[PDB]
Amino acid sequence: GSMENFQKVEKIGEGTYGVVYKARNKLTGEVVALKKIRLDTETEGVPSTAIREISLLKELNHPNIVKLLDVIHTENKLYLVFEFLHQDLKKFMDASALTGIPLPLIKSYLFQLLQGLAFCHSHRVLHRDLKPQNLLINTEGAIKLADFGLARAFGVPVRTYTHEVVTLWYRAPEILLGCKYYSTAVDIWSLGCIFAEMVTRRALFPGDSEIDQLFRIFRTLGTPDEVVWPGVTSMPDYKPSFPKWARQDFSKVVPPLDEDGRSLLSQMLHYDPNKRISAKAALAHPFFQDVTKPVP
Amino acid sequence: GVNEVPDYHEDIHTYLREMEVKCKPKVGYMKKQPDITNSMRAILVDWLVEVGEEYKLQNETLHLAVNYIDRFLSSMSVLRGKLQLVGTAAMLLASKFEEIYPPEVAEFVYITDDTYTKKQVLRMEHLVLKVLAFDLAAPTINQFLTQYFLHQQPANCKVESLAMFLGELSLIDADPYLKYLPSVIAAAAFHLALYTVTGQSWPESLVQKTGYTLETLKPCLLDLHQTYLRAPQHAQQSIREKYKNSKYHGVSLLNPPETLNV
Ligand SMILES: NS(=O)(=O)c1ccc(I)cc1
Ligand SMILES: NS(=O)(=O)c1ccc(I)cc1
Repeated sequence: GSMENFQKVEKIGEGTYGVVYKARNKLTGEVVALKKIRLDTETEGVPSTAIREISLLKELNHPNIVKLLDVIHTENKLYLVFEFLHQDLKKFMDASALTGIPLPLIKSYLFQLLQGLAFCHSHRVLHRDLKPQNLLINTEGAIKLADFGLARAFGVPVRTYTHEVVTLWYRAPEILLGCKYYSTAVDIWSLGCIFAEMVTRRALFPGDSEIDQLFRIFRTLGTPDEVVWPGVTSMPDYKPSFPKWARQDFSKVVPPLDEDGRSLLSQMLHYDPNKRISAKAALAHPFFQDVTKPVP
Repeated sequence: GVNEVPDYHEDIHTYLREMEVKCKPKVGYMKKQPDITNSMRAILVDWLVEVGEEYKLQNETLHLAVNYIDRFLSSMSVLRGKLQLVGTAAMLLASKFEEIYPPEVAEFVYITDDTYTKKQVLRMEHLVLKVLAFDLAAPTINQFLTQYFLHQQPANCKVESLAMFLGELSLIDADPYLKYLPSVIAAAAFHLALYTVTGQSWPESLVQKTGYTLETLKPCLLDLHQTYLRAPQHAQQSIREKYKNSKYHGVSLLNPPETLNV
């Protein structure tokens, strides 16, 4: 396309790979977000992270995944044209800090996140960076997965992919304990952590280091064992010294949440990757039998 | 096991089958290339094999590169002295897509023996991205092979290696192999590797997965059996050398069966 039909409106964000602007198509009226990715034309070429994001988003056409609308090329820059959405879930929860977030809106948003995610998994794409700042809402009650920067197309069965993946707080315990293979579950874990956070508006496991991240999960969910999580004690970064914490009651962890909520959450936060619910399965869960789509 | 994505293996398979049709190159592109030939390409692909071993790259990366090249050359006429530039750039992109720790651009300039400048490699990178329109997530022979291995009961390392090896043999020869989809080559390769080491044949469970019977795999099976048999005498050997190693259970030193008994 052409960068002459876009009128820049403001910088809505930035990142290691460039700045994000909000823009207006002068000819159609459409409002967009422009990701400008600088090209290292003498050194490293197009960033692997952009190559993945563009390639993958080009394949993921679903109403709960952010839409890449165009990629405009120069010799020296790449501009990604995305649909503009009003804000991210992080910003929203921080502004709903006192008013609170209505339960049917939470249920809607989770339901949509799961629909979006199930599409990724159905299309052999891991996201590996689900967290509130990467989830975009609009004014009509829609939410969408965004920032496929760290995503990866996967094979069946999975192989060793980058370990340095997922913000710590949203990082599943199989990565923490340092296993070779991870899969669709790591995404579900994150959404579990997100589910909890939508309800309490506090982060569920806000750890300041790796060992700390593990302790925070174990105090809340009970230190795993071989009867909960076969294979845990033989994990690379497992340490038999870990204190033996009694599992906390989900009605302390998420007081506002109903019995069905607590069930879905627990299945999302299962220690065992193999036993953790699928996005596909979670969509059937009885928590959603009465879902609607309210506006924020 | 979630590493086999139980709730998705089917949805994924269905999708790869539909996507492999869309990433498929034009079967007779070399006829329309006025200055390059199946032999020249064979040399290129064979060299990519070497590169993959020197930099210890995933086999998936090699497969992606060859996908990139064939689609590129389905759309762009290229002179012989630029064939390698196209090759290098495709390998670079494949690596950035697929590898945890891809080699730096510098390294790719190093292996063309400074045939090209770094700047040529990077500008070719951009061109290849533009030509393919960033449709890089190509289903490969390997992506089908791994999914097929799951039907083994139990798994046999020698079957896995031999099928991988037979898959890579196909990369080299656009004639005939450009006329088979990946999932077809992959099946033929798996049937042929399994038949060789065990005596068994295409599982009925894979028939039920793929819709591919032996009847449907026969044309491909015939071509591939012939490749396997003539393999020691091929002009390109890098793949045979690669699969002599203990890494791949030395399946290339295994003597091929003489008939496939229909
Ligand atoms: N990170 S991204 O490019 O997916 C994106 C960020 C913000 C908006 I609004 C739309 C897209
Ligand atoms: N790279 S490109 O210009 O071929 C392209 C076009 C449209 C989309 I959506 C993504 C990429």
